[PDB]
Amino acid sequence: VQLSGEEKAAVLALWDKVNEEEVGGEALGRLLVVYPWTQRFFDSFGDLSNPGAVMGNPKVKAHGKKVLHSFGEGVHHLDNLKGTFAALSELHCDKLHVDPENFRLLGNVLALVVARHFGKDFTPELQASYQKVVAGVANALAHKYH
Amino acid sequence: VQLSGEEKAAVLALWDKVNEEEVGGEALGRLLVVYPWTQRFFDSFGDLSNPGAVMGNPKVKAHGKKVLHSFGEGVHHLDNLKGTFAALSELHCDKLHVDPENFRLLGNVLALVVARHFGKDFTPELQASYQKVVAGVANALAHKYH
Amino acid sequence: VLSAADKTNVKAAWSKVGGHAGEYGAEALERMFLGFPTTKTYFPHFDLSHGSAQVKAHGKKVADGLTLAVGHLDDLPGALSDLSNLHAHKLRVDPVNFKLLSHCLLSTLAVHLPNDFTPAVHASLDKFLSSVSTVLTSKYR
Amino acid sequence: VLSAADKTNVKAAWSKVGGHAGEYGAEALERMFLGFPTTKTYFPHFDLSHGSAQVKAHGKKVADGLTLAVGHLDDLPGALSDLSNLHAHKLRVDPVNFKLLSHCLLSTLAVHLPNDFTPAVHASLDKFLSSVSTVLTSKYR
Ligand code: HEM
Ligand code: HEM
Ligand code: HEM
Ligand code: HEM
Repeated sequence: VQLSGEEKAAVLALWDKVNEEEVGGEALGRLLVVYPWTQRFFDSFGDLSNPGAVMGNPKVKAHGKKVLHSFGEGVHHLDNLKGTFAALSELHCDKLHVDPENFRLLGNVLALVVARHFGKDFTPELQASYQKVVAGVANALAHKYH
Repeated sequence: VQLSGEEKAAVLALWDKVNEEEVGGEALGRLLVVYPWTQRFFDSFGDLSNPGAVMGNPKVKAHGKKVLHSFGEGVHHLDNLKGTFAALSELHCDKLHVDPENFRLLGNVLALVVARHFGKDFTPELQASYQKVVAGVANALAHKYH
Repeated sequence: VLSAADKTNVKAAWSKVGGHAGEYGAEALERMFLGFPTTKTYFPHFDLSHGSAQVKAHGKKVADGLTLAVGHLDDLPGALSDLSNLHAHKLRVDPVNFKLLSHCLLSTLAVHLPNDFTPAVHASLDKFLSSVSTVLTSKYR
Repeated sequence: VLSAADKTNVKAAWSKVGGHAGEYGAEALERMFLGFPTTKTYFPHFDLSHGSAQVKAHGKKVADGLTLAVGHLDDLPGALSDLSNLHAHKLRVDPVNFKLLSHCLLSTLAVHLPNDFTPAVHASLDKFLSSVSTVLTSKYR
């Protein structure tokens, strides 16, 4: 992963226009519907039991947003990631009890929420560069677990 | 993985005395018995169909040895691995057609051939340091696939 | 395993795809080729590029593959006896890449089907693609 | 799936372990804790150290768990209905760590059993530990 100066202009260019909303909460809602054993770190919230309403859900939509916003600091600092993420890697271990498998799981889903938002604008060419990014993030986040 | 100056003296100290024989071929034979879909890169040889004889097998025992010998240059250069392995990473892709999943698979097996050779001498303490090494090797080997 | 609702959610989705099964299946083949470098290894004979009628020809016998998997969904083991005695004896394609292809089919998918790829559906489509996965994978050890 | 020979190779091995099942199972629990940092996360309540009678107490109800899995090996689904309605509803332990525990039990294993852990056996022991894995894992989606 010593990505084209380029695939950045792109992995960046596509990113610009994640109207950071609809999008984060859909990654969010799509994850607790599909891989339902992640509803575990999240009865912190409400009604996650019929998907009309995980989606229908505000605390998710809010959580949703915050996860995506903090992913974006990643996209814009894709050089020395491990650094950007270091504190939340440090926080997601000793505070949060998150199956770091659940990170790789949320990128796979994201790269699918993304795939769906773009359609024909989300390629081959581009999916390879985001599958390059997502795993990058997951492994900077996947860090200081001891 | 910025391992104790120490767990080296150990991950090294335990290594010294891989009588590099019995051992490499057992990792070898144990891999094509257990995960039998790796017999694929290997009708290059002979009779791999009843395990008495994968074991019973010279071309394996030879292959066995060569894989372990080239793992040892790894153990003794565990700093900048990615470097040591770079050429064989480069060779195992464009020449060899190896499922790089089959590397992670052979470390897991090794750390088991090792576990069996030591018994009570192969700890907790020590298994953590070899599960630290094996994955290290697999990911330096796992490199320049494009 | 697959609820009535699973067998269902799956049918809407596999009948939107229609006569586009191997149009999609070939562009799912491609992105795996694309996204994972790693998998192109069970393919050194194939012309991998945007061109590859070795990939579309290939990418047809796959979706041909999943079209008839929706249909014989009660008895998936029986429908796939051969096409998994094939994956096991011969091809010996490691049970790991199956998850990478299912995610390359899944996404695929999303793109040609945005409206109808709801999420009660991305969840039944993921169950089907894993079961298919598990069947193909079975005759190993 | 499991050949007669599988159901067999498995029995020699699970009767060498004997009254050491939860002696081994607790020192397999430990090395997962050890080798994978990652898994200690489904355990923030437990005193993880060499001491942990929370781990041996824990590490007993597991091997207790696999002792009775050798016995009801024809019908694994039925024997494990509860102890997997448990892994799925409540614990919701991700189906990934199962492979890390099976390899921490597998190795384990090797160490107390060098002579009898032949390899026609490391292969039947790996089939059993995966099936167990798959059963526990089932009641998910
Ligand atoms: C791209 C992946 C991830 C990123 C960048 C991310 C980011 C964040 C951020 C910035 C916070 C706020 C913490 C603070 O105020 O300092 C947070 C909280 C949290 N995250 Fe993560 N996260 C990721 C993945 C995950 C996953 C996959 C899970 C669970 C499946 C998870 C579970 C939690 C929980 C439970 C909280 C706290 C929510 C609460 O207060 O109830 N995270 N995350
Ligand atoms: C620790 C893991 C690995 C190491 C360090 C390693 C090392 C080596 C070395 C040094 C060679 C000799 C090539 C030369 O002369 O330059 C070789 C050859 C080869 N390796 Fe690897 N190897 C690893 C894993 C694997 C795995 C897991 C597979 C297959 C499952 C594999 C398949 C092959 C094959 C087929 C050859 C050629 C044998 C022949 O000439 O027929 N290797 N390896
Ligand atoms: C949806 C998943 C799977 C299905 C339905 C499936 C189905 C098929 C079918 C129908 C064929 C053609 C059989 C024929 O030649 O008569 C085939 C061939 C083959 N498949 Fe699979 N497959 C799946 C997954 C995989 C994966 C993920 C890979 C590789 C990582 C793979 C690699 C191969 C290879 C190498 C062939 C040989 C075709 C040739 O000679 O070029 N398959 N598959
Ligand atoms: C051989 C594999 C598995 C078997 C046979 C098994 C069996 C069991 C059994 C018998 C219990 C005790 C039930 C009781 O409290 O009445 C239990 C509890 C539990 N298991 Fe599993 N298990 C397996 C794998 C896993 C894995 C790999 C993990 C974690 C990664 C895990 C995490 C837990 C947790 C967190 C509990 C709760 C116990 C407590 O409250 O401390 N299990 N398991």
